[PDB]
Parts: sequence; C-alpha cells; structure tokens
Amino acid sequence: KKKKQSWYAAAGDAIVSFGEGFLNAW
Repeated sequence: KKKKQSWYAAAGDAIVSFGEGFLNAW
C-alpha cells in the first residue's frame, strides 16, 4: 500500500542523488 522505495532503495537513491545535487556548486 504505502512504499515505493525500501530502506536500501532510498538510501542508495537518495544519497547518490544528494551528491548529484551537491555538485551544483562545483
């Protein structure tokens, strides 16, 4: 019902994308 990304899915996706986001100032 309510979950699209499990803990590992989010932790992978979220953190990797976080880094992508971070590079916007580089």
